[PDB]
Order: sequence, then C-alpha cells, then structure tokens
Amino acid sequence: FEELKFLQQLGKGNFGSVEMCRYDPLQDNTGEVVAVKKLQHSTEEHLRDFEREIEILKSLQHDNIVKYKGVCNLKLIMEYLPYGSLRDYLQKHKERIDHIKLLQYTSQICKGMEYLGTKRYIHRDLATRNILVENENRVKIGDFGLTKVLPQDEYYKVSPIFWYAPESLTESKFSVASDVWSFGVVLYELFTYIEKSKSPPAEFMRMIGNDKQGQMIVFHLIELLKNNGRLPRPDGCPDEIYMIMTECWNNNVNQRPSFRDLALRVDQIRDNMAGG
Ligand SMILES: CCS(=O)(=O)N1CC(CC#N)(n2cc(-c3nc(Nc4ccc(C(=O)OC(C)(C)C)cc4)nc4[nH]ccc34)cn2)C1
Repeated sequence: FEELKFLQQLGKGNFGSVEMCRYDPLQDNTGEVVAVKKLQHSTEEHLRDFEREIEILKSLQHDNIVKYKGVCNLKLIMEYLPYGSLRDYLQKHKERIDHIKLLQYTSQICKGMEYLGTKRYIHRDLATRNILVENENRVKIGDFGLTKVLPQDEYYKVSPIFWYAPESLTESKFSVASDVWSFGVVLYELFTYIEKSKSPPAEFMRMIGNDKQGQMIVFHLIELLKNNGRLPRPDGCPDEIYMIMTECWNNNVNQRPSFRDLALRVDQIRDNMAGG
C-alpha cells in the first residue's frame, strides 16, 4: 500500500488512532477511500503488540469482520464503513430500529464471535463502541487491539471493567466464556438503545454507590457481581432475550452458553417474533 491523504479522523484513542484516507494510486483522485489505524505513542512495546494485531486481522475473513487491506511507524489499512460505530448509528436511528432489526445485529455479532473462536482468538474488548455499521443491514466487529491468540498449551491471563467477567476482574483470565459475558453486556446496550443514563457504567455506579473511586470501584464491582447483582432488564426488552443476558452473566464459567448456541437462539427468537 502506497504512502494516502488524511481526510478526517474517525476514531481517537490513548494509544490508537483511526483516520479516513484516500489511496489515489494513479493520482486520479478516484481510488477507493480506506480506514487507516496508526499508533499514538509508537513505542517498542506497542509496535510489537500492534504488529500481532495486523497479523490477526489479515488472518480473519468473515462477513461480520472488517476486511483488512494492508500495511504502510506502521499503518493498518482497513475497509471504510460509512455509518461508523453502532452506538453512534443506533442513537441517531432509535425510532427507526425495532427489536427484530436489533436481533439482526445481535445475530451477526454472534456469528463473527463464533468464527473468532474457531481460530482460538479471544477478543477481550467486545462492546458496541467496537462495532461498526457498513449499511443499514450489516454491522461488523471493527477493532482487535486487545485480541489475544489462545496459547498452544485455554485461557490467556493478561480497562472496561463494566464489560469484564468476574474471573477477569479477579484472576485477569480471559477466554471464550469471558467473551460470552461481555456479549451479554453488548446485548444489554443494544436494548437500552445506547441511552447514557442507562449505560452499564452509569447503572453499576448507582448500584455500587458513587461515593467510590479509583480501584475501590473494582473492589465493589467484584463483591456485587459475586452476590448475584446484575444489570436490570431494560424497559421494552422481552423476557426471553433478557434471559440470554443473565445466562451470559453466570458466575460459573462452565454454564455460560456457547456462541454457536446464542446465534441459533437469537435467530429462532427473531423469526418467532417476526412470524407471530
Ligand atoms: C482503540 C481506540 S481506536 O482509535 O483505535 N478505535 C475506535 C474504533 C472502534 C472500532 N472498531 N474506531 C473504528 C472506527 C472506524 N470508522 C469507520 N467509519 C466511520 C464513518 C463515519 C464516522 C462519523 O460519522 O464520525 C462520527 C464521530 C462517528 C459521527 C466515523 C467512522 N470505518 C472504520 N473501518 C475500520 C475502523 C473504522 C472509528 N473508530 C477503533
């Protein structure tokens, strides 16, 4: 990929940055526009981590995963998605998005995670902020900066604590079952329509009490999660789908559902409420 005209920035993070660029190979100003992700503090440690991430994305080919384009301090060139993040899209089209459309997005997030498991990859950052919208009918998982290849010899011991599983908060352990936990949180968001007042951090802080800060919030989030304290059922959210959230939020890692089973449940529910 040829050294690209920085049109505008799409996403800015602490160590990462995603901008929209134009290839313009023949300098005809007609080359397709791509999404370029570069590191903020291009260190030696981050460069090594950022190098793996490029290898993981180029190894993934799925309808609900952003298609890698190539490389160009290195730069990661990806597919550009015009509708941006799902939480920006959903908030701007709430009244035009029903539960069936909601379950469509849920179903293809599920299958993308299913495919992810096949390669033995743990995403570790499953949230609506990392879900991009290509058109009004297809969303994709857009970031893999925290993804860790499961070792050859079932978990990876290594932050968005309000999306984390209890074993990740305590033992710093991440697995497919920890991604299942975070998926249930993603399902929670999906049905609150990205209302900030009902966001998981805003909801957990009211249950914990906001006279707490620093790492003492993590202390009380652990004690609350261990005492069967969970995010409430969002209003309008059917009972059957709220149970999927609770099933993902089981303290016993062994009883959390699989991603293949969630995709079939989501599809069955979506078709059942579509045909009456
Ligand atoms: C770790 C921090 S991070 O910096 O590295 N980081 C955040 C991250 C989360 C994820 N995934 N992100 C991805 C994109 C992104 N956006 C797009 N299209 C658009 C199109 C329109 C708009 C827009 O209207 O602007 C507003 C502010 C949304 C209204 C924005 C984006 N296409 C993409 N292709 C690949 C990535 C990507 C932006 N942020 C990756």
